Amino acid sequence: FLSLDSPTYVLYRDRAEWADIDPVPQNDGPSPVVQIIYSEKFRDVYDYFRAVLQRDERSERAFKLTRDAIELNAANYTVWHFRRVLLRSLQKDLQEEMNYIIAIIEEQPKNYQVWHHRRVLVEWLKDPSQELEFIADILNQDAKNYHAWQHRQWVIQEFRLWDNELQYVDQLLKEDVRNNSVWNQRHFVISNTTGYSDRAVLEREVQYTLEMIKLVPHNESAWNYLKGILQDRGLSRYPNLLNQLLDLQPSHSSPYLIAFLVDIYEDMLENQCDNKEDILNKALELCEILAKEKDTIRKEYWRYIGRSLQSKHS
Amino acid sequence: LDFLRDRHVRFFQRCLQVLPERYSSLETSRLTIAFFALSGLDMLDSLDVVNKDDIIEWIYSLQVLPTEDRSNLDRCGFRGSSYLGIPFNPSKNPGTAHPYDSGHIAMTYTGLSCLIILGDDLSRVDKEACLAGLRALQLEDGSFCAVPEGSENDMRFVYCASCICYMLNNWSGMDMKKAISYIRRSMSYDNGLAQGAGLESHGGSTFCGIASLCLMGKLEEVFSEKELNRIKRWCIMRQQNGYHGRPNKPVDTCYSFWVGATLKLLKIFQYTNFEKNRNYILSTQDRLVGGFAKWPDSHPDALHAYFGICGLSLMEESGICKVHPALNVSTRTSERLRDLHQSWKT
Amino acid sequence: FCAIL
Ligand SMILES: CC(C)=CCC/C(C)=C/CC/C(C)=C/CCN(C)CCOP(=O)(O)OP(=O)(O)O
Ligand SMILES: [Cl-]
Ligand SMILES: [Zn+2]
Repeated sequence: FLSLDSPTYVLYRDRAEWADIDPVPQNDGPSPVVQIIYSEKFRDVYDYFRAVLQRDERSERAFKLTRDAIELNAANYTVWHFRRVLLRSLQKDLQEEMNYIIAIIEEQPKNYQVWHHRRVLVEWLKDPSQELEFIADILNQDAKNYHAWQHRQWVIQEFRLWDNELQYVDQLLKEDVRNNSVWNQRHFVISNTTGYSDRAVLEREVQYTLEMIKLVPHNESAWNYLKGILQDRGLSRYPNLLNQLLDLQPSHSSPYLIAFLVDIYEDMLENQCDNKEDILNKALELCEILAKEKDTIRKEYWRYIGRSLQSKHS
Repeated sequence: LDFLRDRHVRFFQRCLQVLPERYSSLETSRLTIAFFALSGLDMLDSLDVVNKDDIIEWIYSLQVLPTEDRSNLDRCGFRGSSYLGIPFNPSKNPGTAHPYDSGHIAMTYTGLSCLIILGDDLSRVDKEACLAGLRALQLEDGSFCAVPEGSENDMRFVYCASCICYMLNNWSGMDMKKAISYIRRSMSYDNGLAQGAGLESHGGSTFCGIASLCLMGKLEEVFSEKELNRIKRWCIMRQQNGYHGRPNKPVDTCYSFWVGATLKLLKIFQYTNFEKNRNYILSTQDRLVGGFAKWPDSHPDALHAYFGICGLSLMEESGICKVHPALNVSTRTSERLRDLHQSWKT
Repeated sequence: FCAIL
């Protein structure tokens, strides 16, 4: 109702409807530590919030008071909890609350409490119909918002809404193939639907990734996905991969590719391959290429990796 | 350039004093701000510039003690501040019942942590109540919530639980088997650790996971050598100059600690490039007001000031104590804690 | 900024 910035705003201490309540002040003792200075308005709203909260008053005026407390500080988790208690006690229209939280989150998309509140509401309503679109909008202001992706995965999992996610992923990867969050989402969808054990799918994915890599060779995300879906099956178990990569090295080279190769060679050594002593040298040669010129910043790391391969296969 | 140590000491001093109304959103997390400042001063060996006794009383006034009837055990621990309006009581009298007064796992963590840093012996801490409250926060999947009334759950709180159990030197506060399960399940296909299963691996959650395991002394037992190598790879790939929290994301000073500390726990931080990291951290140093920011030419805050310093500490910056990479306190304080635990065992 | 809570 009465907005905090309205010319006709009135402190709660001056409101008739609140005459019967004694505001409860906050006290940090004799020597306050990390004390935050509050304006007259701010302290006023919260002094009354403490009062209402302290008496567990499930009133309509308390409900309206939380709106103000939240406008002053949406990070106050207690305020949100109490507001939820009230939503139930007063049997408020949850569809209305959805509009409220939708607006709040847009203004504060990195607040933990607001995302938690929305998730509770969606659980209550058992209605995920608005979620995917809402999240897509938030993801438009920040395609990597961890809260947004976390909420999106919860919704999809909880209400089994997998049908269109892989397509959504394909779209976002086109918008920015470097978005690590989207690559994670892709693995999320696939591993929760078809899985990767279906050789048809694995091939489709490995092929898809190589395509993205060819478009932007220097992208850790793409390389991590590629290695991710194959590392457990055994990188050395894919002879054509090793060669297809060696063929890229000329043009589409990057430290990610070299590292992949090193990892392939290491898998081979791990599986008593043919030419143990020769392979190990192919690896070491690359480790040094990484250290000396490809990924210099990790020079010591790569040398350390090399020395590890040395003392492990000789 | 160079490390303006004295400037940073004044910065933390100011934080312990007063904060601008623009920090109102940290009201319920004031205890963690106190931690950043106190542990920060500790790291700069300047705790002398504060009155340890006053602050210790303030901290104890934040402990949610069990009531006469002990019917609120599941809600004990520490509050982030006095925002509920409960009358100042430095853990002297028993608990005064209140419908919504409960502890917050991150506050119980930073609270105990602060007490130790200030030299207190935790005698006024109702260890059993805190542990009871902790247990109540754990979920079926092994992760934790921050408060008994309910909240989101993820790796952040698993780390808090671990730190609490470690400091109280009693792991009855959690079902370690389930927690470890949660930590394992959070490992991504790219080998980093995410906030939870299926989520994008992240430097913050990777630290929380690895540090938690180290605190339980089960790193080696939970992850195979092959697994640890993959995790190490993921972590060390985070260095661009400074460190970022996720692949293809811009570097942020605080990650010099989150990721750097993980690398230290994995014993390979030594293989990172110190100069570029140090240079980046310093580039975010506010030479005027002190402290550090997440990015250069950005405003500083307690969190980045503290983590930037701990980041520098990881590389043994001249003038900065060695930080315990898993407990997030100075080694000096971690040592004092070892003594405390020994003294109890008598 | 970084809200970690
Ligand atoms: C007080 C204290 C020392 C607590 C330790 C336990 C916790 C809460 C650790 C949190 C670690 C952490 C850095 C989590 C990530 C926080 N975010 C900023 C999440 C989502 O927002 P984004 O802006 O997408 O984050 P970013 O891009 O920085 O990864
Ligand atoms: Cl190291
Ligand atoms: Zn940061």
